[PDB]
Amino acid sequence: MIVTKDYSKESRVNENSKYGTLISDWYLKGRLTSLESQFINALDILETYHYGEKEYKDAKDKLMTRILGEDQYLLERKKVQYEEYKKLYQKYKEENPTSKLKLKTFDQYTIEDLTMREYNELTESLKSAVKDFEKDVEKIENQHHDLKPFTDEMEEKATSRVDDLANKAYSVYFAFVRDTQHKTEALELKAKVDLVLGDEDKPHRISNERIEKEMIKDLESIIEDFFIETGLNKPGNITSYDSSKHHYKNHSEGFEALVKETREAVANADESWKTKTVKKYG
Amino acid sequence: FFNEKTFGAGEADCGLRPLFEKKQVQDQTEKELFESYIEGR
Amino acid sequence: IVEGQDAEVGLSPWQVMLFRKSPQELLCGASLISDRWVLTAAHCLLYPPWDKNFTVDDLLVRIGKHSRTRYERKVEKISMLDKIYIHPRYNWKENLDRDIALLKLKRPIELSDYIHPVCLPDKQTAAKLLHAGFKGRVTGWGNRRETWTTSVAEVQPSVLQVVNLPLVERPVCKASTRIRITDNMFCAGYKPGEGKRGDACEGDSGGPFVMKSPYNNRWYQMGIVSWGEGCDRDGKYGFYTHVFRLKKWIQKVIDRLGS
Ligand SMILES: *C[C@@](*)(O)[C@H](CCCNC(N)=[NH2+])NC(=O)[C@@H]1CCCN1C(=O)[C@H](N)Cc1ccccc1
Ligand SMILES: *[C@H]1O[C@H](CO)[C@@H](O)[C@H](O)[C@H]1NC(C)=O
Ligand code: NA
Repeated sequence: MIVTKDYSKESRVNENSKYGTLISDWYLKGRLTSLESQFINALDILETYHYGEKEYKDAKDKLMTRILGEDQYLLERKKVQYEEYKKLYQKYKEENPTSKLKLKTFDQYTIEDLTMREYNELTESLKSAVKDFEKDVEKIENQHHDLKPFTDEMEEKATSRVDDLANKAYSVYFAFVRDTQHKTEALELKAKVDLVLGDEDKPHRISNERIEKEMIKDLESIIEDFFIETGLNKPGNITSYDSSKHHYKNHSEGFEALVKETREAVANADESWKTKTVKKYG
Repeated sequence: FFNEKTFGAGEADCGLRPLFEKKQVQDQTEKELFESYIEGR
Repeated sequence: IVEGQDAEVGLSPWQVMLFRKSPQELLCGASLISDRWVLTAAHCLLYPPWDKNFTVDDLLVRIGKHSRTRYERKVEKISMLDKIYIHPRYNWKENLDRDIALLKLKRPIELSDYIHPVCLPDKQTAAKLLHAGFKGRVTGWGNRRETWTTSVAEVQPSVLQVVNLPLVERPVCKASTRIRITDNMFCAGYKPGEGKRGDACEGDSGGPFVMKSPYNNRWYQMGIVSWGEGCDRDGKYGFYTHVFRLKKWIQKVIDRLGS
C-alpha cells in the first residue's frame, strides 16, 4: 500500500553521507552550481560529433549511465527534500495568517541540505567516470585505425578536401537556385549540405579518417541526389566556391560567371556518371 | 478516407511496415500490445 | 523516451523528426500520414512562453531514420516544409488544448522500406481500441530520463526509442493534475501501484502514439505526444493529443482545395 521499490541506485555517493554537516546556505548555492557545471560538461563529451559512430556506443552507454546514476541521487535528494519543505511550510502558515508568501513548486525549489561529504563524492565519480571514458576511447582507437584522430596538419588536409567539395556543391546550388524549374531541388541540396557540414560557425570536426571518408560520400551523394531529381547531368568537373573569388554580393561578375560555366557543365555533361553514383538509385 | 489528389498517396497502404508487416515479421514488442487487448480466453 | 528501448530499424517508418535548420537542433518527433502530409504536436512549432514560433524556413523534417547523429544517405530523406498548419482553437495560454499541427512537404517523397505512412484512427477502430487498459506505442528521440541537471538538454539516445504505454481512464488523468483536461487529449502510462513504468519526455512531443488493430494488422496513430508534468514521475501521467477526436479538423484542412 505505502511501500515502494525502484532502487535504480548506481551512484558512487555513500549513503551515510547526507547525515553530515550541511553547507552554509550562502556557500551552498555555489557548490550546487559547481555540480551542475560538471554534468553540463560531462554530457557534452558525448554529444561530441567525433563519437557518433557504432563502435563507440558500448563505451558511451557506460558513461551516460555513470552520469545518470549520479544525477539520480541529487534528484532523489531534491524529491525528498521538497516533501519535508511542504510540511515546514504548512506549519509556517499555521502561525502567519498572512500568506503574503507563496509555496514554491518542485521546479522552483532548490536543494537546501547538501553536505560536503556528498559534493566531493559526486565529483570524484564524474571526474572519475570521464577519465574512465577517455580510456575506453583511447583503446577503441588503437584497434580501429581510421578512427585514431588526425594531426593539426592531417586534419587540415582532410577538412580542406571536404570544404572544397562542399564549396563545389554550393556552385551547383547557386547555379540552379535561380533556375525557377529547379529552385526547390537546389534548396534541398544547399539545406542538405548545411545539415551534414555542421553549424556554419562551428562545423563538425573532421577528426579521424573515416569521418573524412563518409563526409565526402555524403556530400558526394547529396550532389548526385540533385541530378537524379532534376534529371540534369553531373559534370565530371565543377569549379569550387571561393567566398572571395565570386561573392553573390561582392563579386557578382565572378559569381554569375561561375554559374554560366557550371550550367554549361551540366548542359554538355554526358550520362557517364549515372553508372558510378554513391547511392544506387532504384 | 481522403482523396489522394489532396491527401497524397499512401492512404491505402498505410500502417503496413515493409520490413515487418508485408513480410510476416513481428517486432520485438508487438504481441505486448495484444497482451493489453485480451487478458483472458 | 524514458524507460525506452532501441527501436528495430524500420520499426516506425511514419516516424518523422522535426529538425531545426540553424542552429542545427532537434525539435520534435512527428508522423507521416501520406506522401506529403506529416502530423505533429502543435506546440513544437509555436509556444510563446518559450518565445517559440518557427516557420517553414526555420526548419526541415527528416524521415526514415534511426540514428539521430549521422546522416543516413542510404535511407534518410530530407524535406522542406511548404505550408504549416496549427490548430485554431489551440490553447497554450492555459493548457495546450488542440495541441496538433499539420505539415505539408514542399515535394512529395518516395516511400522506401523506411518511409511508409501510418493510418489515422477509425470511427469504429477508435472505439474498439481506445479503452483504458490497452497499450499503445510511443517513439521518439526525447530526453532519456528526467534530470535535476536542469539548464541542460542534450540527454537523448543515439538511436530511435520505443515504449509501449497503457491508456488511463478519464477520472484518474484529470485527478492526477491541477491542469484542466479536455476531451481533446488523453493520458497514458503506468499507475504507481503497478510494476513496469515508462513515459515519453521532453523533445519527444510531435511523435506518434500508435496502436495496431487486431482486425487488420495495421498501425493507427491514436495520439501525439503533447505534455506532462515532469517525466515518468510517480503519480502523474503523460498526456497526448486525442488524434481521432481531431480527425474532423485534419480532414477539414487537407481536403481544403475544393470547398
Ligand atoms: C512539446 C514536447 O516535446 C513536450 C512533451 C513533454 C512530455 N512530457 C511527459 N512527461 N510525458 N511538451 C512540453 O514540454 C509542454 C509544452 C510546454 C510546457 N510543457 C509541459 O509538458 C509542462 N511540463 C507542463 C505544462 C505547462 C504549461 C501548459 C501545459 C503543460
Ligand atoms: C510568429 O508567427 C506569426 C508571424 O506573423 C505571428 O502572428 C505570431 O504571433 C508569432 N508567434 C508568436 C511567438 O506569438
Ligand atoms: Na509514470
